[PDB]
Amino acid sequence: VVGGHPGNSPWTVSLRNRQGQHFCGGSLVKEQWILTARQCFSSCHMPLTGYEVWLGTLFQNPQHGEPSLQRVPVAKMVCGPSGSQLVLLKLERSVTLNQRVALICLPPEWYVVPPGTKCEIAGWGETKGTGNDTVLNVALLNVISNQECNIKHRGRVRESEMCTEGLLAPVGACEGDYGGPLACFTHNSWVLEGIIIPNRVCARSRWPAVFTRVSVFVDWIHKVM
Amino acid sequence: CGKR
Repeated sequence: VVGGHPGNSPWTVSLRNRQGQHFCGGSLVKEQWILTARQCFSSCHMPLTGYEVWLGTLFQNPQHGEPSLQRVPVAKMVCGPSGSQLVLLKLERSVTLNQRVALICLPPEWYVVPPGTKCEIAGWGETKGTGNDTVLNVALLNVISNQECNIKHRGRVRESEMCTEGLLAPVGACEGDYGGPLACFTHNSWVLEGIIIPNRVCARSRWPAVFTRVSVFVDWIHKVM
Repeated sequence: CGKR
């Protein structure tokens, strides 16, 4: 995350490859289910031998004896509908919920986050020289309407996508942050309204970020789970 | 869900 600061986000998880390395983020939606981005995977039938999800630590590379660290093998991937840019990962085991590891709520089907809503992005991805890129960083964004977004994006943003306000300072989620959550605090709950996806340009001054809009796809998520 |  560029332009952010060290923080905690107990529903954000780290996806780990065969070499034990962080490659993408994810969002804890059920005790054994992680919602993430399709662009984190080479195919929908990717060989996921050796892949795990790590939870409960602020560090990208924690000491393996770390008390709050949970490490769970990936059981399987399920690709979302065409145009969703989503993947669900089932874990080989159900994680244990505590103060460091918490489920984020799913939105109601078709729900539109109102403009001006404040949301948080989080991840262990690149900071482009704006911070320590080996701890969890967070940034606060502000939702804008798709109509307002599509002025600068010239109509490219789909109904299946949502946007946040372009920031004057370079701020946003880039490489290694894909699949993590856009979490919005509304109606007395943190709710997973978006998933971080690749954009044409990342953390670019005055350019609105675009996320996949989770409320469009919640029928599929519930069905799969 | 959704408590921090």
